[PDB]
Formats: sequence, C-alpha cells, structure tokens
Amino acid sequence: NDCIFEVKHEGKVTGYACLVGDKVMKPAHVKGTIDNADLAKLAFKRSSKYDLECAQIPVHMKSDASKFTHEKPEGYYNWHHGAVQYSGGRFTIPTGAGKPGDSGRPIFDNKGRVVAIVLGGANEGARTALSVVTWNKDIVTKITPEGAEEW
Amino acid sequence: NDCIFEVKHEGKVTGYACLVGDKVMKPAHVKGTIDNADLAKLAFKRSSKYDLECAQIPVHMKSDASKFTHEKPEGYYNWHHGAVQYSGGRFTIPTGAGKPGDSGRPIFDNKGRVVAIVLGGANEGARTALSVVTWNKDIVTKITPEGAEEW
Amino acid sequence: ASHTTLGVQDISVTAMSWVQKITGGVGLVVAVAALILIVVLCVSFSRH
Repeated sequence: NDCIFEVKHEGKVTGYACLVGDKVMKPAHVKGTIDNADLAKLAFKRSSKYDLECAQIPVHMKSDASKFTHEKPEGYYNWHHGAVQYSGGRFTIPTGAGKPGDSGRPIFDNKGRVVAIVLGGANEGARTALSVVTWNKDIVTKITPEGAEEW
Repeated sequence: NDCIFEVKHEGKVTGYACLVGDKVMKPAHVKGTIDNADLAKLAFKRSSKYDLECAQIPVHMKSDASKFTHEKPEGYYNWHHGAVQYSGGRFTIPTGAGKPGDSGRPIFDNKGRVVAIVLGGANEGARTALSVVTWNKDIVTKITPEGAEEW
Repeated sequence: ASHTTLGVQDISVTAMSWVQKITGGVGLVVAVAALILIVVLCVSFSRH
C-alpha cells in the first residue's frame, strides 16, 4: 500500500488516487485535486465510459506504484476497509464496510497485486456489491451492480 | 446446506421459489403467488417448454441469492429432503424421499452452489429419477425421465 | 358499343406493375418474417 493519495476538495477529502503500474488512476466522479503537487500538476485523460481520469506516473521519482494483475479467481481480497469477497463476476463487502468518500481505494489480491479500483456500490441487504474498475489482459472494463451509487 | 432461501408461493404450499444468482426462479406448473410481497409484485417471464418462470431479484434482497454453477460432475449432491446421486447424467434420489409439493427445491453441490431445480420425478423401484432444470454455460435446459410426474 | 365488356381480369399494365410491386413488397416482408420465425423455431426445437 502507501501508494494512495488524497483528492482534496475545497473543504474535504472526496476520494483517493491510486498508483497502479505506470499510471495514476482517479475516479471521475470524485471532485478535487491530488494532495501531492507533483501529481496535481500532471495532465489527466478523462473517460465517462469508465469513470476514470488517468495519467502517466512520473516514475523517475515515483517507483512506489503498486503491482497489478488481470487474474481474478474466486476468493477473498483485501481492500483496506476490510475483506472483500469475489464470487461470480462481482466483488462483495459488508454494507457498513464502505461509504461515500472511500472511492479510489484499490482492491488487492493475496499476493499484494491491485485487482480493481472501487467507485461505489449497491446495498443488497446483508451485503453491498461494489462498482469497480477492473482490467482484462488487454483493456479496462467497468462492473456496475444495479442501483449502485458513486462513493 | 443452511442456505434456506426457498420461498413458498401459496396458502396451501405447492412448491417453492428460489433466489439463484440474479434471478428469482419458480416452476411454471405450480399455482399460487409468492408469500413475500417484494417478489410477488414482480413480473415473471413464463416458458412452457422449460416449465420455468423467472424474474430479476430486487436489489434490496439480492444478498440472499444463492450461488450457482453449471458444473455437474458425477457424484453426490444435497437437497432439503436428503442426498441426491448424480449418475449417468441423471439426478436420482431414494423413492419416497421427495413428494408432491417439493417442486422448486434447489439441488446443491458440495460448495453450496445450486446446480439444478426439481420439477418432479419418476418411480423406478427403490429409486426415483428427478425431472430437473439444469444449466449449461449460458443456457437453461431440462431433463425429463420417462413417466415423470410433476410435484 | 362495338366491343364486349371489360371484366375484372383486365387491368392496365402500369397498374398491374404497381399491384405486383406492392403485393411483392408486403409478401417479401412476410416471407422474411416467416423465415426468421421458422429458423428460431427450428433452433428452439433442436435445443432441449
């Protein structure tokens, strides 16, 4: 971990930016700028389809970016605020495990690799399904549960 | 095992609806409405060839949906009234283990995943062949032993 | 009249062409829709 930067709003933290691979990824629904001036001045490319703003990491001075994988076997993953269960095509956590302002947090596998970025989720009763950004071997894809809200 | 999410659908109970994956499933041959108003109000899509009616599970109660798989290796499976033997591609139970009114009962594998839904069966001596709804990858199919009666 | 009656079978060539074009237009749409339904029924029949 420790690759997480706060996105500062006029008066609060509204989410986080994560360093994954050679890119810094931020949810587009999060408003504000990155706390670290070196990333704040960095140009970003926005996509409403994937709800992402991504930019190339100044890796020459940013070698702490997390490792990542496209592999997503059924099992449990670590997402900072607790354990997240992956089953079928969805990531699931306890309903009180997450909340608005937590978006931008990565989901890690048991080898310490980043699997997905949390955008939000839907309250399904006992559990909440997460709206996440994932990638396959080629491209980024977006998984959104019905009724999911941005966090 | 303890995933008892079968829902009765009549004053005089005649089979059960089950929550599997993202869908509410019940036999099409059973009369009556689901006791749970949240499900009873749903529109159901009816197919006479599969003896099956389905509807999307409401988000607020989706956490209670069971897990499912298309994998059906030869071996033993469990259900509410006992064990189910899968042999020769067919599901078989001890005669008398089931009865009329048991339609809609899920069959679970050893991981707690649903593999099939019971519609009825046929009496072959000490053993009863089950008429079931099963899945292959992304398709629903039905198995009907000769002389099988609806439950 | 020095001639006989016309009858319903005798229509102008231009009008006949229009009738065949319109009849064929609808008949073709039906034939296509019929083929689609037949294909779906055959596939639905084949699968079990």
